[PDB]
Amino acid sequence: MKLWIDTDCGIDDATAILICLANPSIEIVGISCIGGNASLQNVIRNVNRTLKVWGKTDIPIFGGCQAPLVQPKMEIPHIHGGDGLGDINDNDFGTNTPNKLEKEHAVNALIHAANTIEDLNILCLAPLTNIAIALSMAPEAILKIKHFYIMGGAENGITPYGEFNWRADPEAAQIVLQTYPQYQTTIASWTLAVFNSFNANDYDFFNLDGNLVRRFIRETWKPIIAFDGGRICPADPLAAFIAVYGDRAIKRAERLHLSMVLEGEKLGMSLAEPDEKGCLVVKECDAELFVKILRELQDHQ
Amino acid sequence: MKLWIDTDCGIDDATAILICLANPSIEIVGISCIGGNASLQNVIRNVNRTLKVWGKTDIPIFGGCQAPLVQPKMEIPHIHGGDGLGDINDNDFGTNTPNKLEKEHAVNALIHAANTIEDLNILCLAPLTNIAIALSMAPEAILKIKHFYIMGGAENGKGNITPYGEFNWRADPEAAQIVLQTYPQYQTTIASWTLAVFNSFNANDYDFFNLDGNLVRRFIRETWKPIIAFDGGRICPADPLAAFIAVYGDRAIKRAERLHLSMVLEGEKLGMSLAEPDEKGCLVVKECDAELFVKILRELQDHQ
Amino acid sequence: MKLWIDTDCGIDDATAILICLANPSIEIVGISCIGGNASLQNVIRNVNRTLKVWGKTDIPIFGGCQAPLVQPKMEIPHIHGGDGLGDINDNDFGTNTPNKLEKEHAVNALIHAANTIEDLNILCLAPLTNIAIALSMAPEAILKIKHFYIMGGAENNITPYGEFNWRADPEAAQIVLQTYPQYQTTIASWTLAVFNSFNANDYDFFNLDGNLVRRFIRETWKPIIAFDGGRICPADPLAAFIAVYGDRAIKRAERLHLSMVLEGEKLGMSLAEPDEKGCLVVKECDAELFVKILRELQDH
Amino acid sequence: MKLWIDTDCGIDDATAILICLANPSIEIVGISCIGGNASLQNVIRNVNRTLKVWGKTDIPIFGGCQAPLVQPKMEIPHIHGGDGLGDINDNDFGTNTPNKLEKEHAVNALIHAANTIEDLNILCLAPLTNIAIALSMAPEAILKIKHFYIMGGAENGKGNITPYGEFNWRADPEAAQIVLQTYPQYQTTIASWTLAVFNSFNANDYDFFNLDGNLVRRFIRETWKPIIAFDGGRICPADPLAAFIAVYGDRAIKRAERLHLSMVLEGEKLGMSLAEPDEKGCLVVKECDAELFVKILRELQDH
Ligand SMILES: O=c1[nH]cnc2c([C@@H]3N[C@H](CO)[C@@H](O)[C@H]3O)c[nH]c12
Ligand SMILES: O=c1[nH]cnc2c([C@@H]3N[C@H](CO)[C@@H](O)[C@H]3O)c[nH]c12
Ligand SMILES: [Ca+2]
Ligand SMILES: [Ca+2]
Ligand SMILES: [Ca+2]
Ligand SMILES: [Ca+2]
Repeated sequence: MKLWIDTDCGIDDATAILICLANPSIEIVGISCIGGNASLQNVIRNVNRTLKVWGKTDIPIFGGCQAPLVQPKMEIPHIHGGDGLGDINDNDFGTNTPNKLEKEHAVNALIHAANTIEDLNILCLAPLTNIAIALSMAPEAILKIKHFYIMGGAENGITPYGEFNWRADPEAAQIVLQTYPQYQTTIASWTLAVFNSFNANDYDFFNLDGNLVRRFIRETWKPIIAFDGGRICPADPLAAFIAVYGDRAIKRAERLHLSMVLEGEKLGMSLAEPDEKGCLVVKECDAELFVKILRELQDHQ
Repeated sequence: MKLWIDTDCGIDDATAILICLANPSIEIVGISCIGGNASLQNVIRNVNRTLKVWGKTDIPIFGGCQAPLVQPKMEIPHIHGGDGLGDINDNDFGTNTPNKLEKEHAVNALIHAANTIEDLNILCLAPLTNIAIALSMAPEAILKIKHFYIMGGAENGKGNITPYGEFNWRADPEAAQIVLQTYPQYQTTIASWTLAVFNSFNANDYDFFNLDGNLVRRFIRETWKPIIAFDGGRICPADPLAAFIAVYGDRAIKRAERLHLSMVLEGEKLGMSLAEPDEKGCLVVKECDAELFVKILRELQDHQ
Repeated sequence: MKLWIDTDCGIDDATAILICLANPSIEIVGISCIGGNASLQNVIRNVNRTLKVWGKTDIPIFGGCQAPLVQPKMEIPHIHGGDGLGDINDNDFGTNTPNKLEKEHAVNALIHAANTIEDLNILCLAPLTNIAIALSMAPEAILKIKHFYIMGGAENNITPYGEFNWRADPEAAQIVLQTYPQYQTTIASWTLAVFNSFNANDYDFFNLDGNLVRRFIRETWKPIIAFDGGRICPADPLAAFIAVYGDRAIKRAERLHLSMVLEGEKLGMSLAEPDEKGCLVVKECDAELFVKILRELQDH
Repeated sequence: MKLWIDTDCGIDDATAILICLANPSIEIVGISCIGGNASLQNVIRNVNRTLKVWGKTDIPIFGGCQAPLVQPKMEIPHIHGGDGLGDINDNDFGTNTPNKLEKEHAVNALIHAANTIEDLNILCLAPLTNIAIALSMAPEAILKIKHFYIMGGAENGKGNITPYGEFNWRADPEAAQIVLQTYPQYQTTIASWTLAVFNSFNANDYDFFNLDGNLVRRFIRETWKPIIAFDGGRICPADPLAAFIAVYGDRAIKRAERLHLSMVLEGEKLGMSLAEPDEKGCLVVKECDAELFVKILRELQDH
């Protein structure tokens, strides 16, 4: 499976990228970077940290846009750390090295990849700002992409509070949801993250040592575990888990047509509607396989 | 003055491009196209028709985006004609020739120009689509642009396409909001629909859009004919007034205000430009030198 | 208890102010305003909004300085919406009315109050600028104040990032900490708030309706809950909770001497050192009494 | 010219204040006091002496802040004497009389003067604590001030109290940085410590600081006697040069470089003025008309 990754690489993005790196069936052809919550300069550095912590370093990193399309970024008190990646120490990992960054804008490089790579998939882990612009510049190119895997949205389960990716750039989410075919789109929603939430203190796979990747997992997740009683709502790792393992990862899903509310009190929320040609919105995951996948990426290779 | 022009080349767009074509102190470095008055393909041919009629086809034309940012499209063939240029006949002008269209997308073309052309200015005569996309991709690039001259909005709150919204900013309000909160409004000069109505002309007391004797006079007469009838004999030279201000600078303005502009992005007033006084906002032209304006429109039509 | 409140009234300021209005043992004798979460002008409006929704507008409101002492802007400008109070609609709350401002500067007013009010306590929910200036012009007046309750600093294992008040003006914080007696100071730290936070998907006390105050709390906190994964980090409300309810609110604290790092890579941080003549740094709170106090002020 | 003076009146302040008093086109509308060369309490006493010696005590005097904003009062090897004015005897000058001191704090009186007096200029001869605090409280008010004249700093990197940094800006660096980054540096002239050592006379080649015949010459002679003895008999008239520029305009200035100044509020070298070229920065006087300087220094001592 060929896969492009779009990320605002915070803590859970890095574990999601690591899930893809840990499966030999996955060839990551490029990683695009978008700002917003975490600054774009910080995202590019954190993608570099993740790839350097892993073995393979032959993946081009592209910087995209610096802000949502139109909505304000809404300043963020990053309690987990200012660098957007748990405030880890580069000297503890051997990643105090120059960051790699391609010259091409992420929008154009994504378009070229879409034009020149057959059976290209994309895993989107961030606000869809980069994707919406590429669909605007060249809808013919992005429509060649085989399938879309997106972390975003909150459908009715009650609809939990706190969905981030689409609320951060609702116009971009609408551009994606109105242009790329929803039938070819698979959603790992914030409702799914909240539904498969667990306490990391009941496990040990976020608190291991013995290799660099294990230390990375433990140190990046450390502040999230501390400040929230151990509770974890896995969003991006679940989206990578679904993109990488397919129906093996899915227990139940619902076909739903999705739209963004761009006006009024419900601005930035989503409308969902049963529709066999709509998004595949995953409802239940193989959680036993998910935590097994989380441990395996930290095994000695 | 090096100038970039972004147009949905309708009838008044083309007359604005002739104003810039007619002044030798103006260098048009490239023309970006966007849907609006008509569809993007019609705009591209309309610009080609305009350049061919004038006779200086050495200006690159770039195809922009195919739709607004988020809004559905808003073609008005009952105003600018089915082809966006008054449904003229190409045999009346000798423009039955292939159209020039460069390979590079207008957004990437404009970003490049802002990066390699010094003291670049832009004249924006159409919905804020190509420009907003380019400010999102490369703000550091587009902020290199010396000044922004934009036809759009209405500080009165009196629109055309809606009671509250001017067409270009109502056709893509998010794009209009993107420009107004990203490019420095202090380096931005606005020729609104307010200005277009205030400095409007009665086409049966003024005949400068009704001459023959040369190709330019025929082009201007035939293109403006359907829109003059649609307006009731009235001419609201919105785009030509914006080019007038960009080309002729201070001596084109009679009264202007410094106003911070912001878009109404929802509700029945979608597309409305709110205005409030601010010495760091946009120079919103209130009165143009109508006398010098008609003068330069006649001079580009003279046989000499 | 007579209480002065120094605030940059963002969203959690307004709820902290409501905790003081809801307790009959508390007499708010004056509210000073400083920039921070919002501009000084926006802070004055938001205090006016909070007092009007409650209904006890008989409180003087003074405007302070317009910037931190030495630092340039704010490390986190425009944090609680464009208006500083979650961009609420005045027409929904009936607060589109003339706002009250007093005309003496907030510094001179705090100096006057500390010189004329016996047993005056002060609650500081914002960057230490108004206080540092008044301490620099009349320390004789400010030291008469009975006790200081300050939201700020992050002490500690693990230290949560993002502390605003002392990072926004580290000189003002150091002025206060080395001039007003720390033994008469009680701290609700950013560490305490982070470790005493709630998620809207587990607790509903900021998602109620049925009267004006419940609507004010829900709408103000709404964009915080929406853009922070549901996380409610109630820093200023915890400070007010400690100031108003005292020993009932505190489960554990430590006597620590606090100073500011004013140079180097660690600019804006807080050095803590065990010291029985230092500030009372609250470490644990009665979370159950706190959630009930939040709900109590929202009763019909 | 309407002029407000902020002083830590040591010896060279008093001569500078006398420079302003001597010119009839200058209107001193108020003198604010701050700790520096000596205690605030001595500064208030030392301005009173200076006005009594001249003979015009109709100028209001305001006590300012008791300490720097952030820094400690720090070691003052009392070079201006124990009392701050060369340890002179009031019985020798007829100044054994009550002092005058206004009720208002200097910060509030400065704010009020800025809001109610047209075309007010300020002359700063001391650590800038009062001005920064008034800038903190009312930028609206202090920006109505036409021009700032400030003795302080050293754009050459050669201070006095520290090898880097001049006394007035080393004594309160945060306040000096507040003034620079809030009051427009283009409306600011600087008599630097570069300037005080540059235009520095040896006292044994002039007699303008060793005269009698009237009370003003005795005051000047007795107050400068200690400061002259410290140096190699040299005269680095820091304060008086600043007053000379503020009063006598362009003819006071010979060569002047527009430079943007900023403060090092950190590190082993603490309290120095970072100098860089800036057309919109301070007007740092580099050379003063020394001949005209000595003549007005003599004339103020006339009968
Ligand atoms: O009556 C009109 N209604 C809508 N659009 C236009 C235009 C076009 N829209 C813009 C004016 O709003 C201008 O660029 C012009 O090309 C002219 N007249 C009208
Ligand atoms: O040797 C000195 N060391 C420290 N301060 C001064 C001063 C005082 N400090 C300022 C010059 O540094 C000036 O205003 C003056 O009043 C003169 N000479 C010295
Ligand atoms: Ca993410
Ligand atoms: Ca047009
Ligand atoms: Ca606050
Ligand atoms: Ca002095």
